[PDB]
Amino acid sequence: SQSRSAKAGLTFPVGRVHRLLRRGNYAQRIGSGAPVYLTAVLEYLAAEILELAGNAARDNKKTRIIPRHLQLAIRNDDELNKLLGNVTIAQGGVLPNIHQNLLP
Amino acid sequence: TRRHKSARQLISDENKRINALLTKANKLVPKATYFSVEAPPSIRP
Amino acid sequence: KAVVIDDPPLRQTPEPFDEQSAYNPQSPIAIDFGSSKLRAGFVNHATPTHIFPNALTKFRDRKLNKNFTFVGNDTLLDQAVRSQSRSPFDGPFVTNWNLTEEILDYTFHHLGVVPDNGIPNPILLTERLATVQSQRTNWYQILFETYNVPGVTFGIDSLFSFYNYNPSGNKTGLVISCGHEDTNVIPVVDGAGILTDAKRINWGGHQAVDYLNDLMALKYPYFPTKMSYLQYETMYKDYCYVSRNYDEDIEKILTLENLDTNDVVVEAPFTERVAKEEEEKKLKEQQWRETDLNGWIKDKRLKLNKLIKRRKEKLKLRDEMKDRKSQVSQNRMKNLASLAEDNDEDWLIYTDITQNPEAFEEALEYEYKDIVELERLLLEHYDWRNSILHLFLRGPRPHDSENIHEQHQMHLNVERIRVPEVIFQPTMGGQDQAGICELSETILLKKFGSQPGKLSQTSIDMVNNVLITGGNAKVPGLKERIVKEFTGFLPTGTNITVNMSSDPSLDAWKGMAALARNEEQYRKTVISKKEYEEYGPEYIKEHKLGNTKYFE
Amino acid sequence: DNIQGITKPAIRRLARRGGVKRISGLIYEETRGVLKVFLENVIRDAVTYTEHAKRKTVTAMDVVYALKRQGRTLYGFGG
Amino acid sequence: IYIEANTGAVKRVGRSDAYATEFDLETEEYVPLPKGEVHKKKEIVQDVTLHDLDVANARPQGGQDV
Amino acid sequence: RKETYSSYIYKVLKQTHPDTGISQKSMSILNSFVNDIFERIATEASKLAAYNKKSTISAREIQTAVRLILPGELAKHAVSEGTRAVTKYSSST
Repeated sequence: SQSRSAKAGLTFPVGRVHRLLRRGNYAQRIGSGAPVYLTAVLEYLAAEILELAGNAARDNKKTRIIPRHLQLAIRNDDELNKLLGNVTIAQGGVLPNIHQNLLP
Repeated sequence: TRRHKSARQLISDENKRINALLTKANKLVPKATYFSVEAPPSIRP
Repeated sequence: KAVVIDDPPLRQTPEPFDEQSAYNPQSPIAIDFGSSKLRAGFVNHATPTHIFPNALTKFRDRKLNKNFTFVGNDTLLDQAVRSQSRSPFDGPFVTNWNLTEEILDYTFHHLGVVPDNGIPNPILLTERLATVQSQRTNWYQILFETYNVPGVTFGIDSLFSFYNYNPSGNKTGLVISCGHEDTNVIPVVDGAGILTDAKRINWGGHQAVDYLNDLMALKYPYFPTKMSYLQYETMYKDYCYVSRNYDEDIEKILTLENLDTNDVVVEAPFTERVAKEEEEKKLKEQQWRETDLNGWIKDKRLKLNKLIKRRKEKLKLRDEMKDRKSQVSQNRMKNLASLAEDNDEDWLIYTDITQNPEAFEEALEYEYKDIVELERLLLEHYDWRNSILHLFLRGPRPHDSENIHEQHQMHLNVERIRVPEVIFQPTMGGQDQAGICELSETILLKKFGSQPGKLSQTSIDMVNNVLITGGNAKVPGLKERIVKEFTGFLPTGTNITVNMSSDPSLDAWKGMAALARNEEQYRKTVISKKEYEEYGPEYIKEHKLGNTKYFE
Repeated sequence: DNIQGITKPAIRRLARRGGVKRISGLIYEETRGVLKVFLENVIRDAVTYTEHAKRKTVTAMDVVYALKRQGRTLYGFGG
Repeated sequence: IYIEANTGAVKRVGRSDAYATEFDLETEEYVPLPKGEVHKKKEIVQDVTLHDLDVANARPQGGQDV
Repeated sequence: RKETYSSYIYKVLKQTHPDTGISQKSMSILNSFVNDIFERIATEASKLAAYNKKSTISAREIQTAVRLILPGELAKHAVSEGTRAVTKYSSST
């Protein structure tokens, strides 16, 4: 009939993450609310990152999403930086920071 | 010697006995059981 | 002044027993097996001779190594034996029958009975409305086997109280009973309870005290003392009443003039040139304060007001910077990307765009010191009444956090009328059921051949004989509220009579005594030993005061 | 007197176990602060671990697995 | 509602406040119940002039609505 | 059939920024980020399932793992949205 993603009101797939949880040998039994909970969490995280990336891309006055905008969105935000304080970025650059006494 | 038979499963075996009797009778009408006495939900908001 | 609650005081005199000389083996004996209290006594009296809570302890002595047994009023002797009391009931039903057998042995000993091969007296017993078959099976088994009783009758305590207040046995009325664990509405036609139209709400005194305990736990999450069930029962018994109109009382329950009279406070029980210039400036300021104190005080007040406005603007800026969705954060991101996408002034702008979490705190401390200096210069030359939350916790008085007595205080302002309202609106307690007035309305206006708009004679006789019983009818304002609702939905000119006894918890036993004293209609309800041996435990005696069969 | 349970000889001993010789006279408060944040991280994780286990006392097993989550794993008190 | 027995005029005051929580946001205004009785009776005196009847019977466009 | 999350984050970008495009390196950033979050949350849920002698992973373990992984405001918003999605899915009647 119809998929479970529209049944739970999501755009990310549910059977796909159910499959990836199944033979990923995390456990031999998996409940039914597990893929919809994981799907909603991934929805919110991707939507937040895409919001900040689109704001940075518009802030550059440039109509595509370039990883410099991703770096700006990751490091400008507080707890997104806390979540991603370990991962190195591809083609992102470094936020501009000069220490105060080097200015004469 | 009896099992403990707490209050949650007394309702369960009672309505399963009622359903068994009703399905036997279908293959009748209740008068005053524990579930017909229960108050219906209200019709005002 | 806050009143102090505690545990109820312990009983001193132990429970006595009746003399065995006055016992005769032919009089019946009435037993009211209640979920909250036990009422037993002989038929020839008007009041029961034994009233005690339905409780039992298996007392263990460390020294004598003997399992003791304290039942009822004997459990009201020590705090430790009071706290470990156990009831045979679990919800509206009975689970373990060994406790019931022990309690029945206790109350048979205290009645001065000398038996032989069981009890020779027939018993009178109460039962729940539409009881499970297992319950009556177990009752038949324990009576007719362990006690050798000749006769047993079963009935509902509401119909017993109705028979007590209508001894002719053929009247027509409406019964409302507020029990310990449920509330029932039973219509009575010609003295016979119409059990196909009775209704039940799953709410009683026990759920009400649990509701009050949960509300008090959620209201004061840092209360340092643990409160017991009996203390919450005393607060429920003392300072709870039914409002005349709940829909408009909550609009004015938290005004200041209403909180002066309708607030209860409950106390828990417990046991060189710069220095010369500064000195010259201080001397000039002292000379100006001695010369013109009013103008200097006005200028210092204006400076303090300007400092307070600057501090408020700084706090507003600090709060606005904390919001990621604010326009200030968007402007900060625009300036940051403007330093990251495309001079000494731009260098100073980049220096000024740095994060200042601790610098803002240091500047706020400096501004607070400047405001303190401005207040000192003004001296030299946030209202809790607008806070609904402060009125909700701490009432109409100012609160001291450092007071040890105020740390154990508890206020009852909204909970005096919120707790008893659940029997009228069961959705507040979590039960998806109609209220008392709704069930009475759909009984009186759409049943017994009464179309909505005109009342049949049965409905008129029902309205004219409304009786309120049960132990939970002790709440004030209940009768007036029911009368107001009843005259709300009925046609005009209808006569409404509502009867409530002085003690609505002892009318059931008086109903047993009145039925046993009336010899003629006794024998329609008694079940003999031969009856149980013939038709088995699956047997329902149809009469005007008891249960009916499950089917048609 | 709430935070004042730990005191001057205690953090003098701790700094001496750091092998330092001269301390400052008001290094007190930032050490008290990092003390506070380390404990509230560790027992917040321990409280969540014991909340999911329906165990309303905090056990040793929960806090050593809280540290092993945090990368500061302890040996000897289970594992 | 409001019903006059002699004239037949019908005026809708508004929805009762017992149905105030059927929705969170609504176009309908909510009014309380009458504390009075349903049936009310009163005697009044009317004062008219001959010019009032003259101008009531001599409307040239037609009898307007209430 | 090499499998990737490209279409789904294409639409959830499209419901808020219609006139915006994604580069392929950026496309890979979001794909790797989603897979890393999935791996971290799932291995924490499996560890918490093995904590309590429990052979089944349900929604409560993943809620506890989400409360363990994320920082606080992200955590409370994630459990709010996930609880709303679970109650939407369960009441499919």
